[PDB]
Amino acid sequence: PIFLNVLEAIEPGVVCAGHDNNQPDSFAALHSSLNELGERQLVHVVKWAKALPGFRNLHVDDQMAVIQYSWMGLMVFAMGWRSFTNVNSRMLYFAPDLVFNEYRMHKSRMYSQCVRMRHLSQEFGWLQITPQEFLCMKALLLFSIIPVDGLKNQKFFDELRMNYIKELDRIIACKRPTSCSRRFYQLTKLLDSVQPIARELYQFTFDLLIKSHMVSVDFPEMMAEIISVQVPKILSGKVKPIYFH
Ligand SMILES: C[C@]12CCC(=O)C[C@@H]1CC[C@@H]1[C@@H]2CC[C@]2(C)[C@@H](O)CC[C@@H]12
Repeated sequence: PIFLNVLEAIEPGVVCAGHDNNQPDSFAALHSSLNELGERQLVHVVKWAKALPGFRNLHVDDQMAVIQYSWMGLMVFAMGWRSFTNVNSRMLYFAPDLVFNEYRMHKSRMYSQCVRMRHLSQEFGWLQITPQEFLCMKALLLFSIIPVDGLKNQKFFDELRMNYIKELDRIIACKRPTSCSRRFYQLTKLLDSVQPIARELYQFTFDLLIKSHMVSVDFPEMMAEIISVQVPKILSGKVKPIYFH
């Protein structure tokens, strides 16, 4: 099972946010820690992506592009899995030192987005997603958002994305024909549901970056760069998700 061997081998370990839990749960402290966690997780997402089967087949400029458009969906999907496995999904397990309860959901002023993230987390339980399904679904999320004008070499991207869809298909077929088809429908519907959630968070973090000097929220360098250079291409419609349905 070469493909799943690789996905297990490269899956990132635990990342802490560095949050001071003795602080009061203020809007500023909570988002400053979420932003630091994003910066820390971005390092791991880059190293993970570059180690995926076939990823180096992409043009080098397309490699950075797909990471810089897919990161929010990748990290929210992984956080949903962490939450499902660690607290059976009624708190958001952003990190071992940054677990959101309903109070922090409210204080962060992103309660409705947290509710949608919690619903995504719960789907791992409702659908009884296996670790292998999770790993292959998360890899596919890296290949699920691109510029409407295409990448520098779109042909190799389309081929790579095709191959990851095939791997998802194999994972479903190894498990068990009408059940295979039902499962693939369920998993592709689940994958589609990540992008609307990521879009809402992209809108929220963009607005927060613009007003960050007035609400006392710190943005690390890579986050500030990606959210001002790449995220607005998503929000203005220059970069769009690839949906199954
Ligand atoms: C990706 C992160 C951080 C990593 C994670 O586990 C998911 C979580 C989802 C919300 C993001 C957060 C990074 C910082 C953001 C973008 C804040 O600015 C607003 C929403 C936060």
